[PDB]
Amino acid sequence: MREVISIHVGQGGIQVGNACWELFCLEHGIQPDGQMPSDDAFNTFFSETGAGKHVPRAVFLDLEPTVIDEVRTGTYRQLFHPEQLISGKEDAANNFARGHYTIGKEIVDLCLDRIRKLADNCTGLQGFLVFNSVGGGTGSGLGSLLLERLSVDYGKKSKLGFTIYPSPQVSTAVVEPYNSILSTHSLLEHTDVAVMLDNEAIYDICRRNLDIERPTYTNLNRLIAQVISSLTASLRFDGALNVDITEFQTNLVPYPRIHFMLSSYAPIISAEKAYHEQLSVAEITNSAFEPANMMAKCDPRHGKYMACSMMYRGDVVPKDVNASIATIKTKRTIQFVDWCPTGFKVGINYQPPTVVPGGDLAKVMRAVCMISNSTAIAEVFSRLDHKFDLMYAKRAFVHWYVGEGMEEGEFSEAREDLAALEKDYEEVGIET
Amino acid sequence: MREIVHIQGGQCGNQIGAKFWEVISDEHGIDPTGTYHGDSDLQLERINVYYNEATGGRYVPRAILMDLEPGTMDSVRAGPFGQLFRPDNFVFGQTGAGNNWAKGHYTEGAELIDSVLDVVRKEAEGCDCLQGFQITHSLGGGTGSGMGTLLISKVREEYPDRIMETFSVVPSPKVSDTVVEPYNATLSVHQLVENADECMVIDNEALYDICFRTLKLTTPTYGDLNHLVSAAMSGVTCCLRFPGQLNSDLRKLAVNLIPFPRLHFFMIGFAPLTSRGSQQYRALTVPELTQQMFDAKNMMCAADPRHGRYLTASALFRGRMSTKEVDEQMLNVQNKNSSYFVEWIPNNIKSSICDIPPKGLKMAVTFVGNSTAIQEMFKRVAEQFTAMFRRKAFLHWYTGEGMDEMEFTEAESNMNDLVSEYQQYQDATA
Amino acid sequence: DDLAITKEEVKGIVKTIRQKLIQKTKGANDEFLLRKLFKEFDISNSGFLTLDEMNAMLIKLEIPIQKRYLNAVFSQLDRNHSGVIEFEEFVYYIVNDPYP
Amino acid sequence: TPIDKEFNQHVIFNTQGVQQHILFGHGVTDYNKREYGTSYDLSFNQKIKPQTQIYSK
Amino acid sequence: MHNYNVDRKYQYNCRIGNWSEEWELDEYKMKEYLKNKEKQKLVSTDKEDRLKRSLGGVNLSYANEGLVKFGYTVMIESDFMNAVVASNIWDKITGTEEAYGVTVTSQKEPIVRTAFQLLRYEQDQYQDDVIHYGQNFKIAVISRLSEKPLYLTSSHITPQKCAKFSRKQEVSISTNEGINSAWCFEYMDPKLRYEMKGQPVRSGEPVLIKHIPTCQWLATDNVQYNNEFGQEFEVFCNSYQCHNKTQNLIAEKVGRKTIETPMRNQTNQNTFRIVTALYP
Ligand SMILES: Nc1nc2c(ncn2[C@@H]2O[C@H](COP(=O)(O)OP(=O)(O)OP(=O)(O)O)[C@@H](O)[C@H]2O)c(=O)[nH]1
Ligand SMILES: Nc1nc2c(ncn2[C@@H]2O[C@H](COP(=O)(O)OP(=O)(O)O)[C@@H](O)[C@H]2O)c(=O)[nH]1
Ligand SMILES: [Mg+2]
Repeated sequence: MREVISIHVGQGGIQVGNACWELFCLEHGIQPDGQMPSDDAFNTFFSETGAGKHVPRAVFLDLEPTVIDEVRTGTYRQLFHPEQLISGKEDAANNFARGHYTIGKEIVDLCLDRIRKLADNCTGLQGFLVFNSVGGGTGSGLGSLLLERLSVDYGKKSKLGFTIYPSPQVSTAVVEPYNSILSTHSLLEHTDVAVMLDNEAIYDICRRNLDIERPTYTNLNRLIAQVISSLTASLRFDGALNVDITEFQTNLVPYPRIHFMLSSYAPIISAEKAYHEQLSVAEITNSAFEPANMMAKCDPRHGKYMACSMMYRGDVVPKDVNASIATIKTKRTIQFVDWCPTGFKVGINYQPPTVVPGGDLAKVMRAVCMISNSTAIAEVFSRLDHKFDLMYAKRAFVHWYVGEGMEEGEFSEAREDLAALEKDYEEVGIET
Repeated sequence: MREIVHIQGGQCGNQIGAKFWEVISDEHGIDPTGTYHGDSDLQLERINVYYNEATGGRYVPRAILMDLEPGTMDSVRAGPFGQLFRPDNFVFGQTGAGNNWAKGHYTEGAELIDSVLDVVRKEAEGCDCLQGFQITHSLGGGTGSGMGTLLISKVREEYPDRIMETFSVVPSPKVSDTVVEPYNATLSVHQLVENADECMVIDNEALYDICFRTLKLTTPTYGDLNHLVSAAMSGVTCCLRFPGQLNSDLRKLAVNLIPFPRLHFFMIGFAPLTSRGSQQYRALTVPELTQQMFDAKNMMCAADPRHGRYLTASALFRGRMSTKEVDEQMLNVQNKNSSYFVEWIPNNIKSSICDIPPKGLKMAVTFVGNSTAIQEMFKRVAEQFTAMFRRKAFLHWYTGEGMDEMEFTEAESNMNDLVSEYQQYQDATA
Repeated sequence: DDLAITKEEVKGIVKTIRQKLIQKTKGANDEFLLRKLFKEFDISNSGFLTLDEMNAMLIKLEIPIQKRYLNAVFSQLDRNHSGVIEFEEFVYYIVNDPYP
Repeated sequence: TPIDKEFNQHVIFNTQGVQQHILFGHGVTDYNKREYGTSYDLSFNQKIKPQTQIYSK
Repeated sequence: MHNYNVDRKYQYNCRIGNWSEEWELDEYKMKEYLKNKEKQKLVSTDKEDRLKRSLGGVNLSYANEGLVKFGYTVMIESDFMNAVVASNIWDKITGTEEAYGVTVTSQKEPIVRTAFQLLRYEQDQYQDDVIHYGQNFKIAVISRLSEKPLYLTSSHITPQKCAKFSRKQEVSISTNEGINSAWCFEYMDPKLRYEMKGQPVRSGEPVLIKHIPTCQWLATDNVQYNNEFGQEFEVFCNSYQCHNKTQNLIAEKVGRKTIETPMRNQTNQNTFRIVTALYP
């Protein structure tokens, strides 16, 4: 009765949705062809065809056929609906103007119609889930355009954003500072929940925990799949305290302009060291709050804490949950803001985490995933604005944007709104 | 799907195109008769990029061979892999150029441009979604440097949105084949700065140094130089032709490597290159590849790259690899060579990954970079041009076909302006 | 015997298959479409095609021909009577034939 | 001069014919090994351990 | 500080400089030659394969009382060139259908390539095996050359498809089963055209060969043509009639002559010979 709609745009969005849907089908026991072996906890992600397979409530978007047709040729060709894998004609080529003003216009309408058709079938729609790459052309382009269209088409339906921002020193493109700024402006007024998913912060986690010295994007995506599953398992599995997506835009964002949060995941252990570790609730809770364990390259010790929501899955006990929370409050190096005396929202799920064969993560009886709203996120915006202006001063690479049909004055408000947000975060942290 | 058409002119253009077509046919598993006899399905889903489709179970390249003398094309027709090209794409004159820019651009080029324009146009609307162009020619020759550039001007007039790339081999003062190369070199390069979206320079002396120092082969010909150029070419569109983890196409490369409209001149290089002796004695790995990529003596241009500063650079990685080591090597080399990278732009190097390694290799990298060291060749050619023009030597041949000295003056003035505004960014500070 | 397959319905069948190919992709195409499947499964790469492959081949391109009708068209196509049909001859008959 | 025909291909194949033999200058006991496989082609379906690929040998 | 390319150089046997690189390069050339020997793709090995199978032996069928009959293996010779006809399977004609050209070869030594068979195209009233004049028949190739039976056919003249050199009506060896394979025998003397109908044909005498759908007489001309086995000449179909005209419509209008009897002679380029075995 409760369903969510997943949106995957850009190369990063496609390559993370692939892993997340693989884990979803494996967890729900749905074969890659789409049929259960048969030898109502799946409506949130799959819809019955009356007699036969289960079809996902997901849509794929990209303006190049490379990633799309590979899925069409892979082992999942019978699973996805043939006409909901939208493929374009020309790559955006790391340009914001194309994906937002010229070539996305004739593709967004088809996506809107497909989303209309998908949502008409659903009767108890809960919200939206969007996965996009910000440092990319069509990723930031359509994602902004689709968010703009959705905010006026549906309105009050909540939407949650898992965006991948560029890392401080880990980077691929050179013109990524430009289109990164604009997407932030586009999403600031239109996305209810935003989560940081940079790459370096996960790179170090692998070396520290799983002892992986040669990682690739596959390890990156599978962890994000675990995060999404631990976030959404409350909808589809029983537990002591069920938490809907409604108590996210109600328990984590004190002000409408303040909705940028970052997450962490624990435990992260390999298959060899699992049997020698206590792995009790107290240890896993402490590991979540470690600054080096954060999913985003941002140190919380430079800012306060506003609101944290953590979801437990497995055989956890309220005693263990409450005991660790008391110790966390007592210990000093983690600090909260004065005007928020209570800052924890805990949800309990009885289902243990599901481990995919062929992965690095080992089978564990307990896990915790938490989302934290802090004031330290202003640092990543500070370093992004500096990189922006340091090369915008000479108006480099601008002609690539204006010559495609883009107004030069657009960068003006993109700069000032980001500074306003930075000073909002700075002002919130002052004590009364 | 985003297929690209090929244009080549002159003897140099014909040889480069023939070798490139041979290499790409070997990569795609194409028989000399045009029949596919590969083993994978990965060589078919993107075959339309380079080969058109005809009856009889055969594939035909979309290449045009254009020249004023039929000798080179008649030879390549009888040569190996000479049956792939349609005879209708062979267009030739009966007079030649005599290595004269005026003859190649005004007298016979004007009357011969119609057929090549017609064939390139029909090939253009042949494809549903055109992507761009790629050119091979010699700026030191007459027919190529004149008539190919005239075709460049016409096609840029006709299609303003599509991309166009030039792989131009320019004369070098160390070896002089003709006594009037600076004239037509300056006249040609005057016309590329406003038309070519991408320009990539190649030096015969640089290739000779590569052969003598890395390959260490005693007897070189033009064939191995042609193979090196063809490998450099095939490395560019590997991500476009094959699946990978991070696909980057020509226009992504352009927008990521071009800071300003008049700075579209690039330097290229290819790795790994080794002598036949130690082929099995070194490890092919990310650090070794990235260390040999940025070698000063490995470049395809005679210009010394450590006398200038890099603006932007691009690396196109091939083979099954991991992103951590690639990006860590990029960051490490950028940090270690902070004196050789311009300070007012952060992270000025681009990395892309293609999962299909080339023939006979497991890892390969194609390097394209834009640096302020390119201007040395422009300085030297301008000095030679001024020295040879101050005495008005050999000017009557050019001016006997309506050419005027004022256009030569404009060409040299534009060269000087480009050199000045290209070298000023080296000393420009934030 | 109930009935023997007649030339009338043989012509009907061969017209049905011949038109179905035309709809797919473009006009210059569909010959490589036919060829790539034979490249996919002709492991012994000898160029000789069998009756069991015919059923499998037509199953792939959305034409489930009846076994009796498939036998009739298979028998009518070949004159060698060896139960093996050359692939290029089959392609020629299906595509490059002035008469139905 | 006799210059029998067989000697011609023998020398152009071994005694510096004015070409090079099928990219073997760029090669790397025997190297043809047309090798191909992408991340999604094997990792998601063949279920191959993400460390097991690359791994030059 | 051992340096290379020091002016004049000896061979790789000495150790003057860069000897290892050329020796290693020379070594790999033989290894690549060995690999090309390992897989059956040597350019050398291909030409003996075409040498042996084309130049194979065959026994020519003997003719009794100089009368040819169906099922024989006979020679076809053109007296104008004094040469026998042959077929080159390796050379493929330019057409959608797979057809192979035929040329006439000066050497008269009996080979498999120049060995041919004749067979009854379709049932005729003449139940006897002896062929009579004006009886349709089709030429067939020896079964050892190709497992598929191949026939000699010729398609109508078209600006699109014509002879490579003669530019006229062209002949080819094709797998076609149609009426185009039909041929008929024909006499030399212009006076005995209509009389010899239904009469047995003998071997060793000159004879004409005529195509039924086109009524064009097969012949050869002195135009140079080349293939794997040296230099030869082409064959085709053409009416090599006399140039001088006759007031023939006047003849029927008055009532002196008739259409069936021809009024024009032809040159000897169209004449051909049937050669059988010398010994039984
Ligand atoms: N973590 C992670 N990031 C990815 C992955 N794929 C792409 N990205 C991010 O995407 C950025 C490059 O843009 P892409 O996503 O590849 O391309 P795009 O967003 O579709 O935009 P265009 O290139 O114009 O098509 C990189 O900087 C990465 O940070 C992935 O598999 N995992
Ligand atoms: N790399 C390369 N350079 C060549 C080749 N052929 C000629 N050149 C160079 O081109 C110059 C002469 O160019 P030219 O033949 O007059 O140009 P064209 O008249 O347009 O064909 C010489 O200095 C050569 O070094 C070749 O096959 N490869
Ligand atoms: Mg992309």
